[PDB]
Amino acid sequence: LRRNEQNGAAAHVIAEDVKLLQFHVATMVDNELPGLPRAMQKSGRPLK
Amino acid sequence: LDLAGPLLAFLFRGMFKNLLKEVRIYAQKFIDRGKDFNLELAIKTRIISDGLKYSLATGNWGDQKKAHQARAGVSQVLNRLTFASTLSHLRRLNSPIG
Amino acid sequence: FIQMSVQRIVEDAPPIPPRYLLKFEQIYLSKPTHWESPMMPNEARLRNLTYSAPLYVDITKTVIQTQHQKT
DNA sequence: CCGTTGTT
DNA sequence: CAACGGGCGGAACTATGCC
RNA sequence: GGCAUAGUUC
Repeated sequence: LRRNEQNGAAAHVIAEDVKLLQFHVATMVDNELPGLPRAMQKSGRPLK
Repeated sequence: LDLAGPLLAFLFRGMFKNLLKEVRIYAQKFIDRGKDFNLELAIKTRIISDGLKYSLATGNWGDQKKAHQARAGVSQVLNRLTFASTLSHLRRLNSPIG
Repeated sequence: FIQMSVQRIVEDAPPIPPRYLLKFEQIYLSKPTHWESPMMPNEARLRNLTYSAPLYVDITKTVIQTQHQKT
């Protein structure tokens, strides 16, 4: 996101990346929100 | 009562469907070029072999990627403490109620 | 299961400018063997192997016919 | 099953 | 009145598959 | 080393 905001984006890549970073941080805090992608890493096991 | 016949047949339907999907994908990719097409190279036996072996080995009746809703508790490891234990294990039922 | 269900599952599967078409005809099953040769159950237990048999199928290739046996 | 919050 | 969310026993002992 | 599943004792 730093690189995109430095080199200039297409006004929607920035928004999608912001949403993705928000999802990653939220799932790091709690990985049980209702109606979420439910991030996994490997073998299909959800994180902790 | 779902015995070995129905269980393995239900398990095998999905693996044969996946094998058909993979050979279809390979055929289309190799045919868009228009060069030629081969049969042996188009078939992944590892699908069927590993799928059946994994489902019997772990007990999670389903594909490995979707072992979340897969019903665990089928395919237990045979009890061998006594002959009566072996027989009563081989003749056993199960109610999927929680 | 081995006698009927696998054959029915193979049969009921739908078949998949030049055109190519495939249609699986029938299956086969040899007695269990080991590839490095029949493999006895006790040997399968001792060597941590799997007691299994190979499943073959007849597949026919057509272009718009050619038969492939024991796939 | 039953405490919150929304909608009406 | 309807939808949503959290809550649901205590210990202990083996085994097997997989990352 | 850890995750999961199964069985068993009280």
